[PDB]
Amino acid sequence: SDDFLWFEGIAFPTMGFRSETLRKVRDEFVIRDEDVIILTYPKSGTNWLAEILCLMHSKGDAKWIQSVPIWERSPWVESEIGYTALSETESPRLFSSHLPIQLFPKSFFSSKAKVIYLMRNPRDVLVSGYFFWKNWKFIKKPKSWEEYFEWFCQGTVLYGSWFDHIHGWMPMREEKNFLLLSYEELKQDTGRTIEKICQFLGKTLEPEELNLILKNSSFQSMKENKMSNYSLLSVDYVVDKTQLSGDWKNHFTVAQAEDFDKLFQEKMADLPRELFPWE
Ligand SMILES: C[C@]12CC[C@H](O)C[C@@H]1CC[C@@H]1[C@@H]2CC[C@]2(C)C(=O)CC[C@@H]12
Repeated sequence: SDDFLWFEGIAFPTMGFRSETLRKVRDEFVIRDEDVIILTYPKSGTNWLAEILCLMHSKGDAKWIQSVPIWERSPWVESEIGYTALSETESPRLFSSHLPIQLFPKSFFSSKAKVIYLMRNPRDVLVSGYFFWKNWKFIKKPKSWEEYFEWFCQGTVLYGSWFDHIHGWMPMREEKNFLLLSYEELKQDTGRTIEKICQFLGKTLEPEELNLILKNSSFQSMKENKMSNYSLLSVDYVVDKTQLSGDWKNHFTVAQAEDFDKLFQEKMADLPRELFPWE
């Protein structure tokens, strides 16, 4: 039946989600000014950012971060457990969300809460997305990477158009409660970033703590996490236990990348070029 949980014109996973809830989230859910949400189009960096911040509160000690699945560390409001937990939870609070602007709880535009929106080069999101979602149980699947490429360049995928999703919050980049990051700068120099974060979030830590943090927060340490990699995720969620590679240039065919360039051009043309590190 459909193969996707359609809500408000947007594809959602069947398992672990619920329309009533996606609504119990927009015209019902209550956001506090002392809340933290990592805003991300799926497969853009959430897990990392999540760990980083998680490290903040733990001030380096990766003990916690290690023995707790991220969905628990930073729940997804939109999701059942996410909502279920988030609500029966004490403040302050931190959570993730892939929701496009228009689906985000209205109670946020009133409050002053702090939201971080880590944006990532779409081409790499397309790839990572592909492999990941093709191994996700109970949802339409592309018969071919050429097909997934088609789906993505039209939005016809989970959580809608990445273009859309971006165009949606960019106009909100200037608020004092919205910090816009990007994959590039989170990798090409994890230092700055962490600064802007603790800064924007309004926090400081010992030097020997910012030390311990930096350690457990660089790519390696990250792409080596048995939590930030899901690991022990119900086999019902994934089609293959092992699947649990490469840069978008190792995946985009020359024509594709080409077509995809005329795409970003036309589509993003109404925005500041400076807005995208990646070429
Ligand atoms: C797909 C995803 C949100 C899009 C992410 O960047 C990839 C994440 C994998 C783990 C999923 C999560 C949505 C909510 C789920 C379904 C849960 O509640 C437990 C497993 C969770």
